[PDB]
Amino acid sequence: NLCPFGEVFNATRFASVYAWNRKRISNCVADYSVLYNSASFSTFKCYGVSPTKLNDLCFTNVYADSFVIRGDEVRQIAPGQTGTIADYNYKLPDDFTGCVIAWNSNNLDSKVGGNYNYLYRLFRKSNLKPFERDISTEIYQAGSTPCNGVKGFNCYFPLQSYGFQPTYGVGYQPYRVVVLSFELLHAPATVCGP
Amino acid sequence: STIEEQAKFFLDKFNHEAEDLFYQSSLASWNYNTNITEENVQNMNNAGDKWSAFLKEQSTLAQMYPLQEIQNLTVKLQLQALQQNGSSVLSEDKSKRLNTILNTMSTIYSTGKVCNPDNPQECLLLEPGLNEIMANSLDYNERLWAWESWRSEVGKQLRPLYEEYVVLKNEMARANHYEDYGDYWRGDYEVNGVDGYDYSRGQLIEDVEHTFEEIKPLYEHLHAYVRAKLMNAYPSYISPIGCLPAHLLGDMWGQFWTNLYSLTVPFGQKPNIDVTDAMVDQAWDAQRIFKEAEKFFVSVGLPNMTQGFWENSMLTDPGNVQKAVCHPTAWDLGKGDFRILMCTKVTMDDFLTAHHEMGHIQYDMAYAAQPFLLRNGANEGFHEAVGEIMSLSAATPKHLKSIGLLSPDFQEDNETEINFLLKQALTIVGTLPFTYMLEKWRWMVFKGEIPKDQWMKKWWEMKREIVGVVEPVPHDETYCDPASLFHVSNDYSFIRYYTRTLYQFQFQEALCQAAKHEGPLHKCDISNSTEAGQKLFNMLRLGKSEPWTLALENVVGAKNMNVRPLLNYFEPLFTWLKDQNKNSFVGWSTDWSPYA
Ligand SMILES: *[C@@H]1O[C@H](CO)[C@@H](O)[C@H](O)[C@H]1NC(C)=O
Ligand SMILES: [Zn+2]
Repeated sequence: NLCPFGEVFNATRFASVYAWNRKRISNCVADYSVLYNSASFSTFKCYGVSPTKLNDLCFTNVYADSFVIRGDEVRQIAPGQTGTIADYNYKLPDDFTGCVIAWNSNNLDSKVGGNYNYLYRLFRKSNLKPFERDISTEIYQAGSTPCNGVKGFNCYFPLQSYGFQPTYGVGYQPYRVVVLSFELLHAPATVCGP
Repeated sequence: STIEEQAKFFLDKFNHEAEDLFYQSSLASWNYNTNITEENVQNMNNAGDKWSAFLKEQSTLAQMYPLQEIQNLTVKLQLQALQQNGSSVLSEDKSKRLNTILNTMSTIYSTGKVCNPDNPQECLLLEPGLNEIMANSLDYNERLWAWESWRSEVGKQLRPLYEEYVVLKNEMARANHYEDYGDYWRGDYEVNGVDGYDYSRGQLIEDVEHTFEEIKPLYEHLHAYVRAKLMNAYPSYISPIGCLPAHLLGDMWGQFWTNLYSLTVPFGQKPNIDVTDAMVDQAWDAQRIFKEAEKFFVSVGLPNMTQGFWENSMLTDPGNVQKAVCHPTAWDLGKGDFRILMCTKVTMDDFLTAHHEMGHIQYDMAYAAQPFLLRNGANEGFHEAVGEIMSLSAATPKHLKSIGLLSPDFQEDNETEINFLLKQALTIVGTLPFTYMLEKWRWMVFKGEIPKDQWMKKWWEMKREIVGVVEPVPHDETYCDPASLFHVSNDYSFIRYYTRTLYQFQFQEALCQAAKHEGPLHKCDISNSTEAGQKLFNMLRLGKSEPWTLALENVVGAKNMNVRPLLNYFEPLFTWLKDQNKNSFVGWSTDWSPYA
């Protein structure tokens, strides 16, 4: 049986980067051939592992993380990077073994009035540890005075929306991202190639 | 957290919501200007109202972070740009009273009608009628009627309103801690806190008057040459030693002398070059013009137009299906969305304004990576100066040959260059005394150096002394001739047209030495010069993030407005005019009047 790659890449709706979705992939035969030769990905960067060679080795557990960010932020989905997305939303480990895949989704995730379905976190008390998720909506205290849950001066709601519109420049257009994490351990390895 | 860290968090929140709301107001404004429907007016006004209300509350919040406690210069400039923008410390009743005055003056200007002495049912507006007379008529009496009646019907209506407008605007300026409304306008050039680059509000007046003193010799000889040619156009109407009558200058006010070219042409047997006929022969369309303008900026190392530019701009009149505002404008909607609004025709003029308007886009694209509040020109004169130098290079015979619009073996006589340079001077040089004198009068009026009982008396004293222009009929204090100009009655600063003109020739001179140009400055084309494109880009990318004195230094190597580059551009004409005025009197007497 084939791996549920079509369920991740061809999904109707992706998650917001602050609530990025993770799917563990196991017990299937992965056909990476349709992936790296699709001609529709603007970013196909692999670290540690090698593309066109993934079809050879078996893997213990394969994780697929997907979300939506804007084009100028795709560079932050890489090891050891800094920015609003890497710091507060989705943090890749410095010693990451896997592939980052991204493609322009303006035709799907943009409405003329503005698509407010996709959010991102703008403030956080600390940076995110690798692969950590924060979906809380607590008022952020920007000053020294307490906020006590009241939104106001120096007290901000931490989530903001992209408002994707099709007339945006490419740097502000929505980009669907899929991060494939690969791990090999002495466990029943059930993610092999053809 | 420190005050500076708190302010940085505040700008992070502000930049996100401001970009969203400004885009929505820009998209609604775009849809109205490309499609005039009542629904689009409502969407434009509501989106604009939402943006104005947002700026007003964010300005009050920005004032809660004291400027003196911020150390980062980029954070200080964003906070200062927000504390001053959206501020309305005027009282409620006085703010509504001022807005009513502003709207009344604007309506009087755009609807004011002048009717023929022969027929009171034959009435002419300024917008298509009086301007046509002042631009094309060769009849002394027809021009005098249009000139005097516009000031008699419309001008006298604005006088009482402009009186209250002065005091109410001065009250608004004192509420923002400026000395008067003139001081408030000059605040655009102010720089505080940067050692070596500072510039005070009073320094602008001295720098404008110092540069203008060096313009006087060139203008005097332009004035003397035009006078002698005008004596033949209107014999027995012009004194050989007096000022030029105000109604014979080519428009309603003498703002530009461009339409006087047909009477003052140096060599009327040599026609000015015009590649309009070459474009139609080679089947050029609007897309080719803008594709050629794109090739020009790419040739100097600047980026191509975005794919959204070609898909979202309006480069032709939509037709009868949509009514559009056909006025060339460059749009920076934010979020990487840049468009040009133009009803382009296949003519040399529209070819040149395409390079002008794309120059704005290149400026907007270059500083897009700046924070939102810094995405503006260095000062109010930088942007149009950037667009003007694109038109300068694109118009040269060197450039037009390079793109196939002029013949490879076309020959440039010095007579055609003098023809070109004089047409330039009538527009460029002729407007500088007009502009300086107009703002000077407004500055002295705002600060109270000219009381209302001497408004018109001082106005025509400076028109005679500075501009060399005399009223054809006397005007008492029931007149308000300044308000007869759009900028004065619609509350718009004017000195930017003076500073921008000096800026543009400072830029072009500096870019042409970077392009290793050898001949006279006016023959220069910066095309295919990577070094010239980099020198300009090192300023364009700054936006408002640095003082305008530093931005000017990155291009011209100097921190101040300088008039020598302008004088160098017109040096071939200056030498020619001096020889033509050997037999004529150079300068003017302020005593002569057409009515005396
Ligand atoms: C997504 O579906 C299309 C069919 O509409 C298919 O051509 C494409 O290969 C699919 N992509 C993946 C990654 O399976
Ligand atoms: Zn312009």
